[PDB]
Order: sequence, then C-alpha cells, then structure tokens
Amino acid sequence: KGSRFISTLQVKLYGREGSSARTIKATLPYIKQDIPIVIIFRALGIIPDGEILEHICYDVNDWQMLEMLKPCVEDGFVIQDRETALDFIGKEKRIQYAKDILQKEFLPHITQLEGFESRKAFFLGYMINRLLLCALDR
Amino acid sequence: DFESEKEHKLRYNAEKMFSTLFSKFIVPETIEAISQEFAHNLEEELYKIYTEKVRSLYSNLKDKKNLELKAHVVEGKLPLNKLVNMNASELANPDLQEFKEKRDKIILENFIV
Amino acid sequence: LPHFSKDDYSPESKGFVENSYLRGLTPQEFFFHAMGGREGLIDTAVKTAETGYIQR
Amino acid sequence: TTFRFCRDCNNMLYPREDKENNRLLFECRTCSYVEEAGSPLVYRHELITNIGETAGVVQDIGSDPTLPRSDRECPKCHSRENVFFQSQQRRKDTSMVLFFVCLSCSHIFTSDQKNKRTQ
Amino acid sequence: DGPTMREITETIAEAKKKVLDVTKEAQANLLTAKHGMTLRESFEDNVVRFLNEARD
Amino acid sequence: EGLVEYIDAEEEESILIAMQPEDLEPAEADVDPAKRIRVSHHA
Amino acid sequence: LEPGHAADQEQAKLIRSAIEHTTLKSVTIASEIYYDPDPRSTVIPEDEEIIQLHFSLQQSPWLLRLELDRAAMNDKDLTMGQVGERIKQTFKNDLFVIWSEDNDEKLIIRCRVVAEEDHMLKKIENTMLENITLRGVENIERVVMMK
Amino acid sequence: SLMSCISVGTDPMPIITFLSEWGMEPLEDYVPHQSPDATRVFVNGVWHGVHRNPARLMETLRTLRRKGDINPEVSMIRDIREKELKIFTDAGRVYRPL
Ligand SMILES: [Zn+2]
Ligand SMILES: [Zn+2]
Repeated sequence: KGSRFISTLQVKLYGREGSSARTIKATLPYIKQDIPIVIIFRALGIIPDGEILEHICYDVNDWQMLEMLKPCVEDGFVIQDRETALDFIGKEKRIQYAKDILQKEFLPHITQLEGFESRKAFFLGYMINRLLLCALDR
Repeated sequence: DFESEKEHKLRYNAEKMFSTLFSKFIVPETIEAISQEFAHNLEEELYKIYTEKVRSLYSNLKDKKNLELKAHVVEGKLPLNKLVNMNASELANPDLQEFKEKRDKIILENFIV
Repeated sequence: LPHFSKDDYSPESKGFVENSYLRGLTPQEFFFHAMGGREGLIDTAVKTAETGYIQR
Repeated sequence: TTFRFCRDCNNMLYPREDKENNRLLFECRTCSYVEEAGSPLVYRHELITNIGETAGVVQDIGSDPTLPRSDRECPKCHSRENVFFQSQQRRKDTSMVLFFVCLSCSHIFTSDQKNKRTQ
Repeated sequence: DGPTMREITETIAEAKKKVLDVTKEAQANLLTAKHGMTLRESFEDNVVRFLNEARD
Repeated sequence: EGLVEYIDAEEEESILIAMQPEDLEPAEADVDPAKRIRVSHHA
Repeated sequence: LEPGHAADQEQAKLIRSAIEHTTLKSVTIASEIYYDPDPRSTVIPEDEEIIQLHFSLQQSPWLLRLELDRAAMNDKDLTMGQVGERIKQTFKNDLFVIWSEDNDEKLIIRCRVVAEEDHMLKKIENTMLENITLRGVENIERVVMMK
Repeated sequence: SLMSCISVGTDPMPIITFLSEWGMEPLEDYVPHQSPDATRVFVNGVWHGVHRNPARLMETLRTLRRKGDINPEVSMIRDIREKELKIFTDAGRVYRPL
C-alpha cells in the first residue's frame, strides 16, 4: 500500500555451454552494469569466499554446484572489504550511491529500511541456488 | 638413416610383448588344460599405421585372463599368417565378443526406422 | 490435472477420449477437449491474418 | 571434486606446484597459507549426469499424497507399501525410470532391469 | 447396432492394453529408442500410434 | 467448521481431488452401455 | 545412394556414420584433471597398467584423463585407437596421447602437453569436446535410413 | 468460472506472529550447512526464515484456516521434493472451493 516500487531484479549466469566462464552476474537498478554476485555479497558484509559459497549451496557436499561458483569468486577476487565493494558502483561519492541503493533499489521486499543486510543477501543466495540448479538440470 | 633403427626396434619390441604373452597363453593352457621363438617368428609376421596395427595387436591378443577364453579359444583355433592381419572387432573377451553384438542388434533396428 | 496422481503418462491422463459425443464425455474427457480445441481457434486468427499479408 | 578454503581467512584454494618435491599444494593467494594435495584430482566434468536421479528424497516423501503408493516387495524390509517418482533429473533425454522410496524404512530401489542404481 | 457399440469399447480396451505394454517396457529401460529419438519421446510416439490406430 | 477450503492455484500443487463425493469415493466388490466411460475411485 | 547400388542395405550402413556428425562430447562420460608430475609413472591405479602397455611399445605434469561410454562409442562404431589418432592429429606436436584399448574395461584416454598450466590444461578440455569432430561432416546431424 | 471467486488479499503478520511461535529459525541467524534439511519458509514470496520440523507446523497452520483464524482465502503449501513453504496472503489470488 505504497505506490508499487516496480524495482525488478535480474541475476544472470554468463558464459554459454562451451564458453566455460560460468561467471554469475546481476543487474543493479541504478548502477548501470551487471555486477558479479561476489561484489554484492561483499557489499552486504559477506566478505570471505566460503561464507559467500555457503549462502548459495544449502549443503556443502555438492561439487557439481560449487564448481560453477568457483570462477565467480575469481571474478571479484580483486575487490574484498565492503569499502571496496561499495566503491565499484556507478569514493566519497559512490560510497553513498551504493549504500542507499542497497536499502532502496535492491530487494525492496523483505526490508527497505537498513538493518537487514542478512535477510536480503541470504535471499540472493537462494536466487542463485535455483539459478545454478536449472543449469544442472535437477 | 635411423629408419630401420626404429623399424627393427619395433619388430623386436613386439617379439618382447609376445615373449611375456606366449608365456601367459602357455601357463593358462597348462594350469587349466621357445615361446619367445614363437614370438619373433610372429612379430616379424606383420613387420604410422604400423604403431597402430601393433597397438591393436598388443591389447587384443594379450587379452587375459577372462579375455583369454576368447584369446585362448584363438591360441587353440587360429592359424599362422592365416589369422595374422585379421584386426577382428569381437577379438576381445568371451563376454566382450557378444556385448559388442548386443548393442549392434538395436544399432541397425533404431537406424532403419 | 490436480484430480490426477504425480507421474501419470496414462491414456486418459495425457489427453485421450474413449467416449463418443453421443455417450457424453466425462468431466476430464471434456476439459482435455477444451485445450485441444483452444489451439484450433488461435491459429485460425493468426494464419488467416498472416495469409492476408501473404496475399498482398 | 573436493576443495577446501584457508584455515585463517576462508578463501578459495588455488593450486601451486612444489616442483622440487613434485607434489601439488592447494594454497590461498589471499594470504600465504598452503595445504597439501589430499586428492591430486583438480576437476571432474561428468557430461553424462547420474547425480539427479534421487533429488527431493525426504523420509516425509510419503507425506505428498499426490505421489501414488507402490505394491513391489522391498529387498531389505519387503514392504509392498512404498511410494514412487520418475527421475528427478529434469534432462529431456532421461528414460521414464521408477524409484520406489519405502515408508516403513525409506530404502529406495529401481524398477530397472537394465541400469542398476544401488546409490 | 447394439453389439457394434460394445465392440468399440473392446477396440479402445485392447489398445489400452497396448499402452501398458510400452508403459511397463519404459519403466525397466528395455525400450529400443529409435534413430533421432529420445527415450521419453520413444514411448509417447508409439503409445499415440496404437491409441490412434484403434481410434480410427 | 472445516467442511470446505478455498484453494488458490499454487496451493493446488499438493492437493489430490476426487471428481464426485460418491462416483469416485468407496471400493468395488449390471453395467450400463450408453452411459459414459469414466475412470475410478482408485486413490 | 550411388547410381549402381540402389537396394544395397549395407551401402547406406557405411555412408550413415561417414556423414553423421560425431563429437568427443557424444562418446565421453567425464573429463577429469589430475596432478601426475611424472611422464612414465601414473599415480592413477585405474590406469596403473594401461600405461605400461602403450608406452614400452620433457612431458607435462598435468594429466587430462577422460572416461568413455562403451555403448555410445560402439554406436558410431569406435575404437580407442580411432579416437586416439583423431586427437593426436588434432593438436599434433605439442600434446601426446596414451589410451586403454577396447579390450580394457576402463575406457580412458590420458593426455598431457609439452611456468603456469592449471588454467592452461583446463582451457584445452573446452575446445576438445565441442570442436573435435570425430566422424562425419559437421552440422549434418540425425542420419536416418529410408528404403 | 461460476464457482470461483478472487481474493482481495489479507494480513501477513498474524502468520509472522504464528510461524515464529511454532519454531521459525531467523533468516538473520540461520546456519545453511548446520541446518541443511531446514524447510525454507516464505510469506508472499518474502523469505523470513526457516523451520526444523515442517510436517508438524504444516499440520498446525491448516487447522487455523479450517477454524477461521488464518484467513480462509490464505493459501499455504509445503514442497517435499524441495523443502519449502510459500505461504500466500497475496492480493488477487483466484480460489475455488472443494
Ligand atoms: Zn588466507
Ligand atoms: Zn525397505
């Protein structure tokens, strides 16, 4: 009961079947680039790879799932802490741009306010779960 | 210059393969109902496609020991140079001579439509 | 359909009618007749128009 | 495949070869930590997928009334009261093969007389 | 005529038996999949054949 | 009371329905010809 | 069919697999990468003797082992020697091949090459399956027979 | 259809309140590897958190709907072959009685 904030979110799986590069990216509303899911998780507090990797795989024993997230880590390997993850957007300037967009333009359903970095980035992990799963054919 | 230095090196390496093989084909037709001379007179019986026909003569004949119910039923069936350049498909194991014909009986059936 | 069992490739399941119009079709035998007939109304509108451009 | 992370910073393990001892070592670039090659296997492909046959197998598989109950006798508990579903591998190529998950013990078995799946 | 109408539900029933044949054959992976045909397709293509052979 | 439920189409995915509260309801233990050829109570 | 042999059943039986596009993707179950630093000795036990055969009768530390399906191979009618020489003449002198033969039940084709190779060997398997044509003319798929 | 009628949606909080009171593991403090089998719970497609025993809580929700409590238009479904609960209170669902 508030306008209907039509901020539709895309989560893409780049690279064909022959083009090995299973780099998982995502279209950010306002940041006009398909940011790799690694920069996203790192811009919400989930900085280490293996923590990022646990949000997607609701298991640990699925190598078939983890070999696809494997190049996606390498994709953002250069960026690491939230300070760097928030900069690759659009310092002092994009520091604010990103921060607010994460609350506002990104996954407004669940929370629009602030403090649900966890609830929203856990949802992203579920979004990639069923995404890699369709490429896995199960 | 090093042509027949690779050629005789193969015709004698195949005699060495058939030396340990005509010792395994002998011991199988002995523990259950010289051989190096029966080898160099048969490794010269074929002597590129030469390292291929030999590569094929290697695993197909040294077919043992369940594969030597088809390679033993050939050591006690096949003739001299009149079984030599054969390169048979079913030449493998007693079971492998038939499963190769089992996935062939539907290979013509599915094909014809 | 939700009236069916999960994994039913059965004759009546994947859309077969054993009844004639006389006998009267079953509720299921009737719904499966709706979807198959549905296609025969769409393609009419579509091709009758594309064909129109094809005459032109 | 089997891959681990850094026991200090939790980061992807990157292979680095000790050519002096000719041993593989999976190390974290994000630091200097190294571990040795437990499994000298780096990657497994699997073009022909055989892990997707028993997906969504819960003991509570009998609590989906939608799935129809069996009559086949189980090999370890002999139950003619089980439940079944066609290969949860959404590959179009896959043959319509049955897997009978028991409710008395949940001992899954194939309807197969061609491809035996004991795992 | 009376028995012809009975005979009709014999023709659909015999092909309904020709349906379970393929249904049981497909379950134990004994189905000889044709050239340029999926195993899932192989059963469906044939199961349709006997249903329509008898429909006619 | 619990004599009827309102089912949304995504909720239908775990429900199993019988066509009639009698036609597809009890168990088998003459046969009309012109009458329709329906399935059964099986479930 | 060629003018003369009109009703010859077997003539179409040869042209068929000689025109139908076969890939390495068709005949392969799984392509794995191991770390075998020694050219001669193979730490793989499922290959331990396979080598000792096609060896006796400088080289890469990174092994590229791949399992084959016996039916899918003996479908377009194949030999491990056919597959072997096919790949041999694909990469040529920069990559060397060893394999287990049709007699050997472990349907394997082991491969190596001549600073950095974990990514470079992982690069090869991509071109290997998709681009290595094995039998028949490309694009021309489902070859079906008609009388 | 004659028998069918469309929803105008209801309130999600009496179910938010309920789920938590019956065992809703916080999404904020859920261990994905520790709790693997944990059946994922969504309210109108919004993920709030998980639960350890599904068939148990699933039996409880169903009652309120047939009691009158959980609004009778609300549609809750448990997926077994995926372990999920996309509880709907959504506006504009089409419902048919059985
Ligand atoms: Zn580290
Ligand atoms: Zn049992």
